[PDB]
Amino acid sequence: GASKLRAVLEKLKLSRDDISTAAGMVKGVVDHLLLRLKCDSAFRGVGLLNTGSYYEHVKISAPNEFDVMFKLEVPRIQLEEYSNTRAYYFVKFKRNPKENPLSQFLEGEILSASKMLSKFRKIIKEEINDIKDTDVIMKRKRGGSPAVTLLISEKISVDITLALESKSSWPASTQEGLRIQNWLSAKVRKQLRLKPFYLVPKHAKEGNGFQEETWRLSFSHIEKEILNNHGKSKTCCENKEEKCCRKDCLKLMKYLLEQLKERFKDKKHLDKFSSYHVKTAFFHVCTQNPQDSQWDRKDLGLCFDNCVTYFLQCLRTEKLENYFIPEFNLFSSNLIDKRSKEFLTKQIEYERNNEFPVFDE
Ligand SMILES: CCCc1cc(=O)n2nc(NCc3cc(-c4ccncc4)ccc3Cl)nc2[nH]1
Ligand SMILES: [Zn+2]
Repeated sequence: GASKLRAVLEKLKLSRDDISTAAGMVKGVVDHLLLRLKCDSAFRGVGLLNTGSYYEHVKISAPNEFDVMFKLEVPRIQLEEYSNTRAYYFVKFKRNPKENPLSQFLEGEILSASKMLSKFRKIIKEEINDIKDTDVIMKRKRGGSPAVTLLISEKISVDITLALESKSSWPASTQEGLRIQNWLSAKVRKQLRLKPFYLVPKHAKEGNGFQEETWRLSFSHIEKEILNNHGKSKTCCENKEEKCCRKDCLKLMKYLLEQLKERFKDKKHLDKFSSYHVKTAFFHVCTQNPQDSQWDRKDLGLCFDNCVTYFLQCLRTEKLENYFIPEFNLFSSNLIDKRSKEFLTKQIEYERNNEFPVFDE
């Protein structure tokens, strides 16, 4: 229970404090790459997404695996939804009397993620080789991923993702999403929806089996802003008497899935689940339990159980709405077959019934 879950959280804290030297190395490589990329005519306006914060850790049990997002603003973007999939869009340009450098990535009237990533990757590979103050290598592209992956010092890996930034209003598919009014208030929802949105290249293994040049909506800056300002109280987690366990529960949900994917990495059944699914379910639980008193630190075990049982319910009913785009069902059988969700249900039920053996040291 709570005492065991606390021990888990404490062990993961230890490894995070150690990797600050690794973060220093990552930041040094990323800053060199941005300086070089900004010299290119097509990537002139590239920059860090979450400029203050280099890097996230997608995988909490892999402290030496870093994730960084670059953003590239494209003004006057014209988006064309793909086959009413709600999440995937062709990117087109508006009126064309002025041509600009990004047109070198056009395929017809459509902005090609392939072409853009090819030049992106080529510049990084060149510049990585021209670095000599630290040993960094570029890893070969895996069949699906659009990310550029660097390996630093034999054990630090960095996934770099290039996102397009649009400063216009969010696409209409988001209009009924981000249902935070009863938790964080309607005016915070309005404020958040005034920020830009992002488009990222999709995986090859992602989508309808074609290699169409569609882009996927991305709201990772919104996820980050909410987690850093997450209470109903404006002073949640800013004093002794207002320490909640929201972030802890999310960490534990991520770690649960990571451990189970590892325990079963021989089989194929868990390959389609990722932190994305656990994060989505967590945010729904925050919507469902908006009071800070529902997240008291003393109740860590009960709050974590709440997150687990909600996730189990989503698996069993095969319904998990995207937090921003409610019509997109992460758990549709078009995306994950029923037997895979049934298998994960079985494993999470086993863990819950046995006080989570997959956690203990
Ligand atoms: C705060 C809740 C978690 C969250 C963070 C975030 O950054 N985003 N970004 C979107 N964009 C919409 C979208 C994304 C994907 C997707 C497919 C594959 N790998 C990732 C994402 C599939 C369908 C849809 Cl509709 N959703 C989210 N949720
Ligand atoms: Zn808090």
